[PDB]
Amino acid sequence: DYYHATKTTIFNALLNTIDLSQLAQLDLKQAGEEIRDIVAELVAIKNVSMSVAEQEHLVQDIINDVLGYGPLEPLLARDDIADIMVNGAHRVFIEVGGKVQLTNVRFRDNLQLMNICQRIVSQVGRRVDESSPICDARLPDGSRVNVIAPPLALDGPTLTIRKFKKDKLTMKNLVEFASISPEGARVLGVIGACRCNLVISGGTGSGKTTLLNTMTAFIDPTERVVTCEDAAELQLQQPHVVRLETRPPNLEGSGAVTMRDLVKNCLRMRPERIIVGEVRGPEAFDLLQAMNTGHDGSMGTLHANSPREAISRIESMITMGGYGLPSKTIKEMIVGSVDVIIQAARLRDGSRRITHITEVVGLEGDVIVTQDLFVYEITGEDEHGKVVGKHRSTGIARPRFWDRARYYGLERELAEALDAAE
Amino acid sequence: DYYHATKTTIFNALLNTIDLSQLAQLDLKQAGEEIRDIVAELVAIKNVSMSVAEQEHLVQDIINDVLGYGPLEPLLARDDIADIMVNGAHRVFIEVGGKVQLTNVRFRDNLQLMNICQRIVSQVGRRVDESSPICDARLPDGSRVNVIAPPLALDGPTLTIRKFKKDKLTMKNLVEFASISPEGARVLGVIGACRCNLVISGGTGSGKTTLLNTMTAFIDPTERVVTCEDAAELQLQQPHVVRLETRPPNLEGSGAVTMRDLVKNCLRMRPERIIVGEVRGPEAFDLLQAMNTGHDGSMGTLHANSPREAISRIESMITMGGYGLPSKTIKEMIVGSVDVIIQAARLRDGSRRITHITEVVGLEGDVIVTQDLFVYEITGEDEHGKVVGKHRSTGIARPRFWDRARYYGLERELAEALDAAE
Amino acid sequence: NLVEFASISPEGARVLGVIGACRCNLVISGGTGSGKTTLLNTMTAFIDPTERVVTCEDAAELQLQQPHVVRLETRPPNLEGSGAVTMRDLVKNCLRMRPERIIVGEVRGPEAFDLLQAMNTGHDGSMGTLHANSPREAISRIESMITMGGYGLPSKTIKEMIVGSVDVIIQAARLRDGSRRITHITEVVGLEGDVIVTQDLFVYEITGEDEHGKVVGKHRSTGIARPRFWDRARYYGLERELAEALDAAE
Ligand SMILES: Nc1ncnc2c1ncn2[C@@H]1O[C@H](COP(=O)(O)OP(=O)(O)OP(=O)(O)O)[C@@H](O)[C@H]1O
Ligand SMILES: Nc1ncnc2c1ncn2[C@@H]1O[C@H](COP(=O)(O)OP(=O)(O)O)[C@@H](O)[C@H]1O
Ligand SMILES: Nc1ncnc2c1ncn2[C@@H]1O[C@H](COP(=O)(O)OP(=O)(O)O)[C@@H](O)[C@H]1O
Ligand SMILES: [Mg+2]
Ligand SMILES: [Mg+2]
Ligand SMILES: [Mg+2]
Repeated sequence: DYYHATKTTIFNALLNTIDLSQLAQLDLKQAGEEIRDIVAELVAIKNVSMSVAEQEHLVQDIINDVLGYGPLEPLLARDDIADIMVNGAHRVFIEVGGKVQLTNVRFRDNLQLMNICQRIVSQVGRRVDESSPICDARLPDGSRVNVIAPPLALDGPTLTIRKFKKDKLTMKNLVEFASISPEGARVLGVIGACRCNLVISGGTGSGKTTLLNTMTAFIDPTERVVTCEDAAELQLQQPHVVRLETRPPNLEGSGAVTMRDLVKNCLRMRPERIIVGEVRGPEAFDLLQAMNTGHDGSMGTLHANSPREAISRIESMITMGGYGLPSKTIKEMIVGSVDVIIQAARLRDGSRRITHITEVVGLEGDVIVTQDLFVYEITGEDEHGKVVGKHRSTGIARPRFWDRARYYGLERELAEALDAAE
Repeated sequence: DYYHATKTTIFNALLNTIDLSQLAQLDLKQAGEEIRDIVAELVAIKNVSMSVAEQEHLVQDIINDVLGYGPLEPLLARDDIADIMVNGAHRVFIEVGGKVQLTNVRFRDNLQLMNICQRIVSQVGRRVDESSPICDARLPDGSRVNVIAPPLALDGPTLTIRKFKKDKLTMKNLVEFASISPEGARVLGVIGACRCNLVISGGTGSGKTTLLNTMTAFIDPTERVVTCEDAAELQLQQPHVVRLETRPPNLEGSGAVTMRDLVKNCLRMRPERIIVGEVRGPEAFDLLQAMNTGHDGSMGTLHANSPREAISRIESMITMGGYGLPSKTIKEMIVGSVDVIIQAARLRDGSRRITHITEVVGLEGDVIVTQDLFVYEITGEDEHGKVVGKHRSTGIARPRFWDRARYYGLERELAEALDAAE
Repeated sequence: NLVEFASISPEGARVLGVIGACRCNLVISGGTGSGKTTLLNTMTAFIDPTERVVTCEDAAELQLQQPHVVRLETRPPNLEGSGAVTMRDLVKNCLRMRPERIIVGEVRGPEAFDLLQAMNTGHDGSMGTLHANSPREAISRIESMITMGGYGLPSKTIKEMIVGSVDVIIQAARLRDGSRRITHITEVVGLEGDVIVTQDLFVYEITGEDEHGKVVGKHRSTGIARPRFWDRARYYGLERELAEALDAAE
């Protein structure tokens, strides 16, 4: 259509007609209004039979390309979308109703896509380029974006976006999805109420954050919880909750406040619980402190595929913190601090389930001893292809945290659930 | 030679007529359009007897030396040659028909060759010199260039070009070469379509990558595929494929993006199948994770002579990377993740055979149990062939992956091929 | 010349030729001055001329006869501690030059690991020189070097890798009277636990000294009918020579 040619011609000229440094210092509406005059002037020269609505659409497209996120803006806005995949300048896919399908949109050039990705990542403050070719981030709106640079992606820089979900799941939803048997839900309720230190371990996309949210839903409302995340993904209904959020290095690369700083400050604002949005770095150390140095009941979420692996990664993180503690000391601290290690994993069929509810019970010489209260045994593959399994207790009638249950009167509930779940 | 002598005489005058640095000052991508006239106009400026037929060849050679890649040009241009290899200004070998062969072509001097290689690599943007004698790059043409500088290669500058084979063997070709019997071909087809996890073991140059490509040929077009190759070798026809390639560490030991660093990201961009060009280290772990963390149907390739060798080697690779997982856990992960292992070997006769198609069923005593389905049996040795060509199905009705085959509706072909294998 | 100096019996020479042609991952071992470099050069003289061989030598010593050899030499940290192209980097690059055999001049440290990978990952027929007094001591040194590489490799993993990659070890020693002899031709046979089991196809046995003080000894075979690498010989049709040599040794 003549509209596309007119837009291309106007763009090829307005670049040298409007100074970028002037619009760069204005909000989206201000920049669009300023560029409206430039678009009108361009239309005046070599004018075409374009309607006012066509001019407005062209101005919106110019704003999206120069300042927005290019041909994605029409799609990103749409709510029907679940995921957006690009994997090349000339191809873009969308997930609708659980089915991926091609789209009619595309970028002018893979360099346009590259700079669009750079803009999107910069919105979080990270950098993607030939020296830093891979960038994963979670946007403030909550959607996740992963981009990879040409030096690795032979087909040009590749981009993927997964849009933030409006509604979170609750323990009832997990029970109905069979991610955890109802007795497992009861035991989780006991563990959450009884202020047992929690490390929800899992793998990528394995539902860790959802478990953390559902568990924190069990906290006594009176307690002063201090959420601490890299992004605003936790929603707590408790009345007294303080939500923090780290800030990464920006521009020159200063003003950053890492998770460790936030936790170390949390220690000095008398929080009943600390709920770390995710543990990746030395903060684990400062988190493990205040799991036992008061603030009992703090929770964290961690990326590991097995409770043994989770403990190993905690030890590795603490060691990398530079505190130079002996490995024996680190193991002792872990044993003394961590009480429960829930593990959420995704199975072959794609469903997500809580494979282990492990409980750290002691340190034997060199190895931490872990006794599992709930374990998920996979029977096999159903007729329909969906993996099928059953949760079962280990028969423990008095887990380590039993004492804490006695503190809150939940001893009977725990005893009932433990034996009834087998 | 008369032609070479005349060309050298003409070039001696041309270099003065058009300064050597003059072309560099001009746009090298289009400066040749000028020098071509200089040689064309008043051809034989030295008044050297020649003919138009030979004059055209002389002018083309002069242009190639001045602008092109000199004597290397036909080699690159010709399609018959897969690999070019230069050990110095004197000796240059090519690869054709699967065999190496010396060639009559040679360069005038080491400085000429060094300039040629510097130009060829710089076209990608990298630089090779005494400061950085080593150099590795991938050209836009789909080729890999490795260059070593004289300060290291005592014989002189060393160069190796590995071109991307345009035509990969189709499955019909493999059937024709008796590599796999038609029943084996159908079993492979069902396995590929049935979204079974593959590990294509093979011997040195036993055709692993070609087998992997012909296997990918079976993927449903709608499924997202994220190809992660050490070196671009695969060629997929699916509409929705994504190609990734690692980067070796710079000579300073920086900028490296190892395989695991790629597959870990592959986990995060919603793939349907992850395909690893060659699993050769701790990256295997991550792949196996993605093998069972959903994404079922991923296919990686490994170097080994027997399926048992391949699986033991995979355990070894997993235990690297400092992950420190128990061997029992590694075996459990492997049995739960991998489904089918295919072993292909190059026989003494010079041909290649898909020697094994086997299935993993479990440990049954901490020793992974491999149940072969298709075996290549050598009834004996031909006096001059030493090859028989017998592919036999072990029977074994209802292989472990039978249920998935039924789910996808390929049960008919699986039964028809596994049975009536001969 | 080596046969003339009785350093190896003709049967030993034939077995060595079999190993060289049969693409067995060799590791020449021997004390300093044992001529191990000379032995390595002679062994390379047996490689098939078509095969492409890349020579990564810390200092130029080898002189191959084949027509398709690429010679490489390391660099010291000339640039004030920088610019050091260590042997390990050279081998890592050689892995990307599609060579048939990688002939390391001498293995002194981390470069061993990658070399082993070369043997395990396609480049069969690779060779190398190691400074050692006994084949077992040589294997221990190789494991130690791999560990020194800094890779977080459990000792069991390194032992298994050595088992699966190496195929032959040749021991060359300078004897008391200043002569050179080849003492052992062993073949790593597997990891049967926490220790690497080893076979010995060819051995040298001393008996005493002559009237002039010269040590007296002779070579013999262990009678192993089929060495581990026997299958490789089948690949290149070297069964007959291997059997004949291992049988005629005694
Ligand atoms: N048990 C479950 N059943 C069904 N859907 C689930 C279940 N658990 C999680 N989900 C869905 O899967 C996604 C879970 O993502 P979640 O935020 O938990 O990931 P994460 O572990 O925080 O991720 P990452 O490790 O990549 O940062 C959401 O879409 C959630 O709706
Ligand atoms: N089954 C086969 N029969 C005949 N030739 C084959 C077969 N498989 C591979 N080849 C040839 O061997 C060459 C190497 O194959 P490829 O798999 O790319 O390397 P590698 O064997 O090292 O993985 C290819 O160019 C191909 O033509
Ligand atoms: N079998 C042998 N008999 C006699 N002299 C030998 C023998 N092997 C090596 N030499 C002599 O030893 C010298 C150095 O040996 P060399 O290969 O440098 O050992 P290394 O590599 O351990 O230093 C050579 O110059 C050679 O003349
Ligand atoms: Mg999360
Ligand atoms: Mg290959
Ligand atoms: Mg020496």
